[PDB]
Amino acid sequence: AHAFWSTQPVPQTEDETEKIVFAGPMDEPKTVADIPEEPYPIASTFEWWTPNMEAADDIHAIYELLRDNYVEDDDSMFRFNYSEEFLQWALCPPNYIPDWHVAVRRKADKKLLAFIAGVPVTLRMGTPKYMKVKAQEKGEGEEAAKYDEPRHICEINFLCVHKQLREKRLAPILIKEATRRVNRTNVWQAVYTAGVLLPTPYASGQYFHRSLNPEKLVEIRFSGIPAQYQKFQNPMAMLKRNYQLPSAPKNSGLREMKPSDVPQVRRILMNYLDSFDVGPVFSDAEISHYLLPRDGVVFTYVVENDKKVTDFFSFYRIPSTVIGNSNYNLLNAAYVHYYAATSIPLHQLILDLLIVAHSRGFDVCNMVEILDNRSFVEQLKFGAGDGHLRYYFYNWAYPKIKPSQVALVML
Ligand SMILES: CCCCCCCCCCCCCC(=O)SCCNC(=O)CCNC(=O)[C@H](O)C(C)(C)COP(=O)(O)OP(=O)(O)OC[C@H]1O[C@@H](n2cnc3c(N)ncnc32)[C@H](O)[C@@H]1OP(=O)(O)O
Ligand SMILES: Cc1nn(C)c(C)c1NS(=O)(=O)c1c(Cl)cc(-c2ccc(N3CCNCC3)nc2)cc1Cl
Repeated sequence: AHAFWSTQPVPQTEDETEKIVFAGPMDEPKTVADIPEEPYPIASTFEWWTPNMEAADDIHAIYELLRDNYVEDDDSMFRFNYSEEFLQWALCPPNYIPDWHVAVRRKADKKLLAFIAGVPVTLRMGTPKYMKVKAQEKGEGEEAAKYDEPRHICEINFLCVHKQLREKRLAPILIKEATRRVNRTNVWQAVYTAGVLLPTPYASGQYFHRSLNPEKLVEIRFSGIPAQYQKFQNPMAMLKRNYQLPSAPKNSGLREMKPSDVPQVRRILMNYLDSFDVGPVFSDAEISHYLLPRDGVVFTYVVENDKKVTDFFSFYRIPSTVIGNSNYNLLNAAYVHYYAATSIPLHQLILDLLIVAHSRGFDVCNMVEILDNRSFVEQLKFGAGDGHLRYYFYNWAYPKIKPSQVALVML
């Protein structure tokens, strides 16, 4: 039994989810007028805070909370170390609602103890294609197509309770209050990902890794030398040789994205994403924001030939604190962001991703098996990890789909 999630407009079981045929809301339809205007009650030693995201010092406080209390691997070897410039980038996209950033502070000292954030996103989340088929088959098309239009919803992320406050039922309260602030602005759906199993995922994809610096990865125990490498004189030599990469990209035509590129990238990106059942729709401003290069944060390259952007790829940076080594403070990880290829094979576009990432000193390239990410796994030498990233909707009945039907990257 889930004493909190049992009370919420989400499907409660797998056998419920594997049964839903059409997209649509779970809940009673409500109105902003229905929604309490007062923040949810919390204990008197605490207060609600709305951090200002254009203030270095609020940003810093959130940074400090996540640096010390955000996601850890299960072995307590690594913890995410999202930088401050990263957090402002992710929390302040175009038309962000400050009010959707929810913080709990100790009244006395104003020590930050909990956080959750929401950001707007325009998401295509109607009935998946295979299920539109079975609908036509059955004369049920109009019902299946009812919620096809892109919805302006909320993207939830960065939920985090201080280590000292764990298992005190605080996280439900943060979620109820975030829900409140979002329902207040006439939004009734949310989307979120988590490494854990909650009721109830609509897709689930394995994690994948590609060693850029195998010596460090073994030293910090991110990676092991596989038994098959012992049959060699010099295990680390063979490993290193095995993952080596060219020093410069292979595609002539390749450079960083510039502002003048935005409409072409938007265009090639949307054509690509539109073939997925679940995926975002981006304005010019959203493409500028989520893809223009920003130092230490997001790195984006286009293939231009004949003054035409035929292809682009993007990645972003999240260091993890190495918790249990002493020699290395940090794992320097590149995450495959969005991309599109029209003129060249995808494995060929992404090789140049590895090449750049490695040349800029990243230790590893990470990804989930969404988009067409599966298409380059073997030839670029990615390995599956032990994670599962799960994708969820709040207040939205949706069929179980394959992770390769998802085109939403969550930071
Ligand atoms: C319309 C808009 C709607 C807006 C809202 C949309 C929904 C958003 C939903 C959230 C999307 C966030 C996506 C991300 O950011 S995922 C990243 C999550 N963050 C971390 O893992 C950081 C390290 N961990 C922690 O800070 C805490 O352990 C957290 C905060 C995760 C739980 O704190 P704590 O350990 O002190 O526990 P509790 O006693 O306070 O609370 C216990 C209840 O919490 C349920 N629980 C445990 N983990 C998660 C989890 N990751 N998502 C949702 N629920 C979770 C759990 O099943 C139990 O419920 P029930 O089993 O009793 O029913
Ligand atoms: C190096 C390292 N550092 N950390 C902190 C870990 C867990 C690893 N090892 S890992 O590489 O193998 C790995 C990686 Cl990168 C990531 C995730 C993961 C979990 C949750 C999540 N959501 C993303 C959206 N917001 C909510 C959280 N995304 C990703 C799990 C694994 Cl297990």
